[PDB]
Amino acid sequence: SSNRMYMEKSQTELGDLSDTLLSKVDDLQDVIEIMRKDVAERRSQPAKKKLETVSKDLENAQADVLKLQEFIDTEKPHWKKTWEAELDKVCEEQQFLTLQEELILDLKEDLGKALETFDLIKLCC
Amino acid sequence: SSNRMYMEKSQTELGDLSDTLLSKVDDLQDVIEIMRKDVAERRSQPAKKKLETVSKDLENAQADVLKLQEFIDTEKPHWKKTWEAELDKVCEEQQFLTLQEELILDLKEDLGKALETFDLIKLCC
Repeated sequence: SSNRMYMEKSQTELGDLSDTLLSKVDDLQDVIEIMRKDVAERRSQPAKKKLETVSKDLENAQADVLKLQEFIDTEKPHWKKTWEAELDKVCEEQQFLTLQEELILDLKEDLGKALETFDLIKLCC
Repeated sequence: SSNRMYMEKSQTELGDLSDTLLSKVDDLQDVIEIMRKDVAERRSQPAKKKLETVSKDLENAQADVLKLQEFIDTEKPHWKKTWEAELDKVCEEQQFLTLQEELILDLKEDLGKALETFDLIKLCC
């Protein structure tokens, strides 16, 4: 597996993990708002079985949150090193082009002066 | 041949071409300065065979200069597109990380409020 392929697969994995958790949190928020609205305005209580399942869904989301943070924490340092490698290489290649462009201008100048000098020499002869 | 490999081989070729020409121009400058010094200070003329060989070395360097410029002109647009592709990709991946880091903060916040609200609900019951 290349550095580039590892980057793209691991970032895709990150996106899938946070996406799955986002949808679980969205679902939890909906269920809990139904509960809050009923208690607040009607003093009507949720079913006991629902309190139980929400309790466990909250516990599961807490666990997933920790795993998501661990994924970011473990992968991030390697991602930065991968980017640094690619960016440093591009920078050096752009600087090379720039240096080569200045060099050819210097060569044309130097060759032009050599020609003129050689022409003077031939005239003198 | 990959984009990256083409970049590295074609830049190496550029460096070899300008290097070869630099050394030819250096040699020409040395030969011509010997001539100039002799004519200027001694009014002593170069050998006819040397005038001939320098004439042709100058013509050859002129031709090489044109070929070097053509190499730069033909390769440069593709090099820039290659760099743009790599830089754009890195930029998007860095932005992705940043967005994912903000997302997990939002998730922790939202999950934390859901927990507190659920605890209020349970208290009410």
